[PDB]
Amino acid sequence: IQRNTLNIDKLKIETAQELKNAEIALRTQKTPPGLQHEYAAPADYFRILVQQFEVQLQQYRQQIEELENHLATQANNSHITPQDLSMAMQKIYQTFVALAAQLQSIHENVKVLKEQYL
Amino acid sequence: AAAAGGPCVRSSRELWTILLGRSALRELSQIEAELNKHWRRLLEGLSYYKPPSPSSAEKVKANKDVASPLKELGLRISKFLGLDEEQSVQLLQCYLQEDYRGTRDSVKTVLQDERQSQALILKIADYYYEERTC
Amino acid sequence: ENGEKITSLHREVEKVKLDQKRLDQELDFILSQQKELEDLLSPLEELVKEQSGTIYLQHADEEREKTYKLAENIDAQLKRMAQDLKDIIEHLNTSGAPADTSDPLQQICKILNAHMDSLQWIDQNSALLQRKVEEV
Amino acid sequence: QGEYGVTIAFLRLITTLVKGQLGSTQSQGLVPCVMFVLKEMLPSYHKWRYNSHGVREQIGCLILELIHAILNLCHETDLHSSHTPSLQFLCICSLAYTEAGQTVINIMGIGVDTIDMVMAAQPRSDGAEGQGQGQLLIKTVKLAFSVTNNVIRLKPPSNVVSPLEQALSQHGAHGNNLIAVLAKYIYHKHDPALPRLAIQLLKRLATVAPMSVYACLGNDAAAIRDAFLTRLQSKIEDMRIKVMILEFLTVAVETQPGLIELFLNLEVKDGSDGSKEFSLGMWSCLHAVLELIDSQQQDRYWCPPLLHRAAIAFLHALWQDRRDSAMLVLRTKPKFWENLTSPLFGTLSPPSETSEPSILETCALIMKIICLEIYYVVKGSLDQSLKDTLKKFSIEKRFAYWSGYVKSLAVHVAETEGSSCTSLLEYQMLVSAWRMLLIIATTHADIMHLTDSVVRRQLFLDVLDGTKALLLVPASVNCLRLGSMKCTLLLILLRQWKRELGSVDEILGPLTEILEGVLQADQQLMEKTKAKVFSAFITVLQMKEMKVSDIPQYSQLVLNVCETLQEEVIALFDQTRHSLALGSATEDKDSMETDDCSRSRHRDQRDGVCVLGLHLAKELCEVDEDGDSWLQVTRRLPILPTLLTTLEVSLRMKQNLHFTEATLHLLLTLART
Amino acid sequence: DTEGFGELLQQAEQLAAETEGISELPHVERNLQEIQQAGERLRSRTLTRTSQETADVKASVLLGSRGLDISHISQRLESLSAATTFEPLEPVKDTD
Amino acid sequence: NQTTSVAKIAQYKRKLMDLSHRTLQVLIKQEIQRKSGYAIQADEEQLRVQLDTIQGELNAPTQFKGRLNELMSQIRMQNHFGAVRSEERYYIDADLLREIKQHLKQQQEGLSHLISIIKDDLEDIKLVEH
Repeated sequence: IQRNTLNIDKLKIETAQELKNAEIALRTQKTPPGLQHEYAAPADYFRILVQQFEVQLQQYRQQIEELENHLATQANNSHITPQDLSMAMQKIYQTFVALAAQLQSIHENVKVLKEQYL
Repeated sequence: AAAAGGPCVRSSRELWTILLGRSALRELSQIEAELNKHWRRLLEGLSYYKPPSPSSAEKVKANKDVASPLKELGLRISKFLGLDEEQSVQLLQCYLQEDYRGTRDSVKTVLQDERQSQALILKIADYYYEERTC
Repeated sequence: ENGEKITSLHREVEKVKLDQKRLDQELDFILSQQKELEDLLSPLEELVKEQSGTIYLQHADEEREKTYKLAENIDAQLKRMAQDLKDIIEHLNTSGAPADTSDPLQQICKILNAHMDSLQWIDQNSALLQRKVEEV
Repeated sequence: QGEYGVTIAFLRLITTLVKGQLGSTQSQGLVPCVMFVLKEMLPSYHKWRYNSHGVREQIGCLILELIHAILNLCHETDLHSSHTPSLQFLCICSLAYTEAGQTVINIMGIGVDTIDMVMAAQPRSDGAEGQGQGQLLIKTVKLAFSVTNNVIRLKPPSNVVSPLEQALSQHGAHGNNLIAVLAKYIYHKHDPALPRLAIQLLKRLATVAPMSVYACLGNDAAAIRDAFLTRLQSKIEDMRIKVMILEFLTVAVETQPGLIELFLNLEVKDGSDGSKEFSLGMWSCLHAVLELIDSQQQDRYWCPPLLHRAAIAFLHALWQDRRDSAMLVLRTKPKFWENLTSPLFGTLSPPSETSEPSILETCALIMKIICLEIYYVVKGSLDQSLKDTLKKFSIEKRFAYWSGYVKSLAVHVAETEGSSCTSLLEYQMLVSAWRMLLIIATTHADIMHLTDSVVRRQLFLDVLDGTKALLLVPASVNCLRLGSMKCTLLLILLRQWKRELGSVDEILGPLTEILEGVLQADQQLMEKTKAKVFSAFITVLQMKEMKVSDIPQYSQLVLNVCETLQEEVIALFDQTRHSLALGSATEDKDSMETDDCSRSRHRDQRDGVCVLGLHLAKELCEVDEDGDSWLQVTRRLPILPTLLTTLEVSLRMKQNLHFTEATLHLLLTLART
Repeated sequence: DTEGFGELLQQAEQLAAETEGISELPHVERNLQEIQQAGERLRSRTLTRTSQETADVKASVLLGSRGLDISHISQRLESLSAATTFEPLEPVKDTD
Repeated sequence: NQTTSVAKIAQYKRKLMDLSHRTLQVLIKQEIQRKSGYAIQADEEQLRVQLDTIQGELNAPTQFKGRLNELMSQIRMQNHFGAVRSEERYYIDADLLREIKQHLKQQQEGLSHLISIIKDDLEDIKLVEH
């Protein structure tokens, strides 16, 4: 049910910005042609849409390069050993301890800002 | 087309490639048979290819075995080349069997993008000129 | 013990029987917004078809139609390539799993993936929180 | 000036002087002329002034005729003289490692549409020898592909990709993909040599490029397939294009996965029971392969054997490389096994007549497909048309026919070594396939219908004679290799049929003659044959109670075995003494990699020549009831002292366990008399 | 007892799905040698911000405030890297 | 009802895709109509140069569409051969599995506290920002 919450409020933001896109089409048609050159918003929309394509193409490049990492090692994988498992648990735990140590070094600064301002 | 067992009417360039001995054909009887079959194209010469006719246009429209976009391009080829509507649909089918460097389904989008439809008409004109030459 | 455990479990259930009823109201609100968007678009779609009878008169009209039709082509390639990528990832994950999910080794390896995801969120959001602590 | 009358004369002169040095040491004398053509002329001639059209194309044609002449010089291999690089090797390295190579790439990169355009422009209808500019350009581009196909064939084996091989796989960001241009030569109709030299290069990029040939075709890939398939089907096409297409698709099973899926074109369906049906879709290559093998069209269109060979080689790779989604869709075809096996029901000329070697390969490859199908399809699910086809093969006695043929072919090889016998590889292929078929026909005898003990006894004796003929030629590495392979078959047939070989007399004679030829040949090659022959003798002596009266030349057999044992036990002794001088080896307990060489042979193995010699000496001692025959051999040789001195070290070291036990077994048998 | 890892995995999928800033596309179920690499490809960024000379110390302050000792879990993860579990030498397999 | 919400979401995302493509096909035509008979502008040639560049990367045979068809080739082969590799079932002791479950539990409860603290701190800092 919580996985539905996050999918719903994402889709609500998506739907509310598309209502706002279609309001630019409703305002452009309602603007008299002798003033339609003063209404920048269609060109601001097309610039934002191209910037969204440029960001999507970076995300879709990263996931292809992560899929090509995964298949290049899974092609060599021939069994899981107990040693691969122990070395996975050990590395994830050392990354966990290191990130807890970083978070302490931020959370204490958050307290110092909080006790300085409230 | 290539699932209907009709007698395909060879290009003059297929015939040329055979008479040059550059094909794998080595039997006297197979060259004799294809000459006794095609000597009327050799005697009709350039006049084997004919001007447009309302009777050819009506047959091309009435035919059920040719998909509509190949009739509609065939009638555009007919106007562009000054060529008979049945022979224009034949020439289009020969080009789409011999020299179209695409899949049988990229033919659908090349018949829906008008810039690609125009570029295909121009390649079929060069194919018509090699055919007449052959 | 069972009496207080069952009395807790029914409160735990009736909470989730309110949260689902929030999501059905937000879903049928989104359906209302998508309906208003359609009754706003449908008059624009038809008035723009009438105005599509205007004759282009310069090469700048031709090149302009090609430019904005290139965005309509890129949109219809990116929103495809997203589904083409999605089917790759859903077919990869559903074939990297051997046919018995009762296995402790599969269950540990999937716990270790979700721990690695949790850590990759902790890296990124620590590297956001520290920047707000550098922006105040 | 822009005009090249002396350059055109010079390139013709050097081309004639090189074509005139087939058979003399003066080849060094043209190196500066050839290096000037490779360095100064080849990378620059497209940058020169020209006053007349086609002269640039004739200079490129004449440079590539010189290079194609150098790259088809033969070597008479005097392996023992000088430290000087050959004119061919200098040409190969100059083309592999410099801009000379990139120029040959740029000439292949001209593309078919440019040739088609030049031929459509020409003011002529060129006669067959007329050097019109498009037929000249086709000569230049064919020579460029031919040069590249010789450079990549004559590069020494090395773990390095040369810039020529790298520039054949690299994607120039603002250029045509070269592999897509190489593949687009499939559209060229005006000369059937051009697409063959392009497909021959693609068949090698498929085995050497670090990226998929299928991805390198991208949006063209399916159209290029539809074109390759149309030429494979076409009933007017050069047979040698169809052979090169099928052999490019064989290699695509071995090394190019996305390309072989694209050409297989399997159309899936949803089965009622949740299973995926597969079917041959409208562009499957297998529709054309199934026409080429149909007996009921070979009665109408003679499929020439090099093309049937290529269609069967493609089917053999699909069974080798486990393409089960294709094999399932072939197993379900009506008459597949009746048509596929039809050459195995022919009758060949004797090996002393000029048989076509493509037919010998065809039969060897069909035998390999039958082997792989019966091995993978565990005793049940095998097709019924195959089950009655194997039954037909037994009923027609085809076992005894192919037995007599793989016997006479092995005699003919022993009768023709010392001539340059050109078909030896195809002969080795047929002998390898017949070995595989027979080891499956003992273990799956019920499925092979190989249950007549008279036919089994013939198959054994034809393998025995057909091994003897290859092991009585001790100077021939070819006969020794084939003979050690058949001796491996002989030993399996012996042990699995040791109840039906109802006389011993016929086996012992040819085994002594095999042993004596296996003692006249190289110790290091034939170790892995001495063991097989001793293992055969032990197995033969174990079939029946025998006396010294019953073993042909017993007193020489005991000598030959005792002298071989004294080679082996001295070599084991010093192997056990060098492990006593090389202190501290480590327990290197990870290395999961596959069959290469030179890691040292432990002579203490159960299959070892030493250990099999000790057990053969024991079985031979258990036949000499008074011991007086064996004692006349050990009154020659010091073999007891030698065995005891190696036993003494083996016991002190806790080393050589199989030898230590086998030595005590021989001594315990001797202590009875 | 018999109450296995699937109960803990059901909570692991929650901790990921309540940190998902939901994408347009799904995530990849990495194999174990990509998991080992994803750990170290991340630790090699954390240890350019925090020195390891203070790491387990600051982690023990932060997580000890929630009832976790790091020392007992590290000494367990050392035993879980020394514990030679046994070899099941009996299964007949293969097709070659 | 959760499963019915997943089905509602999967319908409503596809309906937003219809409506967004329809907004785009309205705005495109309104902009061509708004600028009809005017020369190409600097905003409009910039927009074209970005779109021509993006269409370049989407057609490039070693970008996205090549790689996505090679990934689908690799996965198919790996699955076709992987189902013929031979399971070596390492049986793990019940108490080594008991310790590994407790390690993963304490680490996951620890990760849950870090994911609290980052959400807690990321709403406290928003209350200093206002």
